[PDB]
Amino acid sequence: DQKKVENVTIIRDSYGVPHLYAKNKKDLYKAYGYVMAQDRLFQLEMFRRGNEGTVSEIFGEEYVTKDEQSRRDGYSDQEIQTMLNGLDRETKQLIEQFAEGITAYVNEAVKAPDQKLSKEFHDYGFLPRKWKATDVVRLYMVSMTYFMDNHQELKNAEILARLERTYGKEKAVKMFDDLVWKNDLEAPTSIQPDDQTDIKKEG
Amino acid sequence: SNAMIIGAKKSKSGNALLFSGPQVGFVAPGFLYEVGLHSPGFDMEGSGFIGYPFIMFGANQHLALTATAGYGNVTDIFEEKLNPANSTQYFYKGKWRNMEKRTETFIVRGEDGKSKKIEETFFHTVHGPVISLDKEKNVAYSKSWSFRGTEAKSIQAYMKANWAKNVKEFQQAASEFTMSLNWYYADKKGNIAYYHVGKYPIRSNQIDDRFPTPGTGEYEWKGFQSFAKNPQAINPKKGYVVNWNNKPSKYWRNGEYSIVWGKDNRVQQFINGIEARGKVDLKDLNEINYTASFAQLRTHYFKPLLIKTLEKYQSENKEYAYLVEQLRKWNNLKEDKNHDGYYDAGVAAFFDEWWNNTHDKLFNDSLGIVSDLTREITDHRMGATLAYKVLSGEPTNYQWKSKEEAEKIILESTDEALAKLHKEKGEEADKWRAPIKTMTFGAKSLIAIPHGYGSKTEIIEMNRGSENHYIEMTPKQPEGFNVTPPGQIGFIHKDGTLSEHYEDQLSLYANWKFKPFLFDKKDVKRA
Ligand SMILES: [Ca+2]
Ligand SMILES: [Ca+2]
Repeated sequence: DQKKVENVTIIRDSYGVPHLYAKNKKDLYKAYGYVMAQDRLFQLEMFRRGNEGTVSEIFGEEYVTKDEQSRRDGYSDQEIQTMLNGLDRETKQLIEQFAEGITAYVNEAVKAPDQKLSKEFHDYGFLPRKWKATDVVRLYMVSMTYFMDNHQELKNAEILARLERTYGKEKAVKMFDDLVWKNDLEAPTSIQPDDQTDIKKEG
Repeated sequence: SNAMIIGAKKSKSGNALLFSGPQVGFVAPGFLYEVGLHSPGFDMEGSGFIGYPFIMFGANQHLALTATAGYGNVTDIFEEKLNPANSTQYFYKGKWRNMEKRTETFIVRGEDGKSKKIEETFFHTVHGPVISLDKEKNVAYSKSWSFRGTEAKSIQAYMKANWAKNVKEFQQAASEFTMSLNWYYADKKGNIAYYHVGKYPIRSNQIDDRFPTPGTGEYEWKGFQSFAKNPQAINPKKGYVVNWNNKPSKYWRNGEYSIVWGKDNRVQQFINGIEARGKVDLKDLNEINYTASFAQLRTHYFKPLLIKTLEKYQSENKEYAYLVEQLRKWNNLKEDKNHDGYYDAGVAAFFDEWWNNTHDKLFNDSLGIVSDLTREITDHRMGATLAYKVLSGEPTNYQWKSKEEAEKIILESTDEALAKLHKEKGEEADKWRAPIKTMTFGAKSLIAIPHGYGSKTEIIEMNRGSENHYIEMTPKQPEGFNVTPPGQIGFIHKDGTLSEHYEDQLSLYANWKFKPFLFDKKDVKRA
């Protein structure tokens, strides 16, 4: 179908995917936030709560440990605003437009909750709140940081300590070097040595 | 996550190709959000992770892009030396320093449905948050991210990648991204490019970077390397790049996480598929994805070793002769082509049992004491490099097993697997076929917080991206096909009615069918 939502034409295809036809980026990014909220508001709400450490407010005490970890490792709204203030002004404005579009759907849905707020909000008895650009950064962090954050150094320290206790330091060091190597020269690589030449090493 | 980029010289049509396969689990609503973005001078179709104001998997008018997790070394742990007289003080640059104590207040929904307050206290040092504290050993562990405070700059980098119109602009965006990903590029002129993006610390040369760094001040980071030192290539001579989270380049290191970058690595499925063909097209890329999705990954290195050992003894053991025949005939997959709910090759059930037996005989004695931490290394889902080196007799630092012991393990594991199958199933491999494993698109993703109600529709388990795009960059525009399960729309009405678009891509996903990649508005209007 094809509809106009404010100043943007939205075509939703047979799979429901929205194709946004805007006259400029400001309008485009507001529509992008709006359609994502139309399609996924409860998911967005919970992803944001994940980063804020406010999941337990909805799902109870079994999420307090997770929320603790999130507040411990995360950033305050002011710290995120400082991040946003260091972007190119146009980029910051487009993230603000995206948040405005999510907010526009929130406002529409709170006005007609029986048709526009999904079952989870009814079951859990709460309303979505309005969004700011800092909340958009939180949506990025809650997932992208997962691929980067790990404590494998501490697991390694524990492996080595337990092996040293069991087998003595000399043997434990050798075992550890086979478990977690410095550099396996035979590991398959995305760039092969013959794919390009590093001039400085001389050919 | 897997990815491929094919340059002109390796492409059947002469056009660069791109394949995406981010592995972010299978949830409903999905982890991905598909969209089309069109404003003057900016036309882009694809998906990004939910909540992101940008596309990660797809194409603009000028380039296709994708990403895989880098596994590069952007988190370090610091071992803080605590004051024996005060466990909230740590020694740093010549003096005792006070930790920052914080208490956070959590509003919690009680089992009575009413609010309840819980407070928790955590600590930070100059290095970062304290993740582990051991007063009796006078040590605490803190955590530093190389990307701290630059997450918004990484968002801007990704938006710039969306707006890029050429490789210069894409590379500029890549140079600004501060977290550890691989980025892939393909354009309409046949070029491809690969970048291991991220801000990588310059570490002390006096420490072993597989372990925590002493936090006393002598071993701090000395800045961050230049982007030119990040692994990258434009138009590599072999004409393609494949990746399945594997090592970027021969001398690139990742410290504590080297366990994912060993000689035995699952990217081999993609390498094998590309090397076995001369020029490739999108249909070939799909066949390679299918292979990787259903492969028993231990086959690449361990099936030849098993066959060699059995062949040595087959003249005196007809069960070994039979297994050699069945193993050689087997295409290394656990697949269900006739949709009967059983994996098609009965010898795959033997091979699975053989592998489990072999891993346990290799390591139960020696590593049982650390199994809660080492099983995920020695039987890692990306490969089992150490096991391979031990069984094949290649050099290791420690002699885990003698050559005679290694051979005995291979044989005993075979005999025990045979005995179990004979007792529980029968004599012939067709009787051994195992029932398929299934998966559903559930309510809880890798963020470990439920975000919806899930789905109960069972589909065969696949070692596969949560979405896939197959894109050919023709001179006129990007073309191709994709799938983004379970469906576009996560809405469930208060009366229980699922959106018509909640799970209308699940059959496509399960059945290796796709929907067209839409770029030209004339096509979008008919889609
Ligand atoms: Ca590290
Ligand atoms: Ca079957």
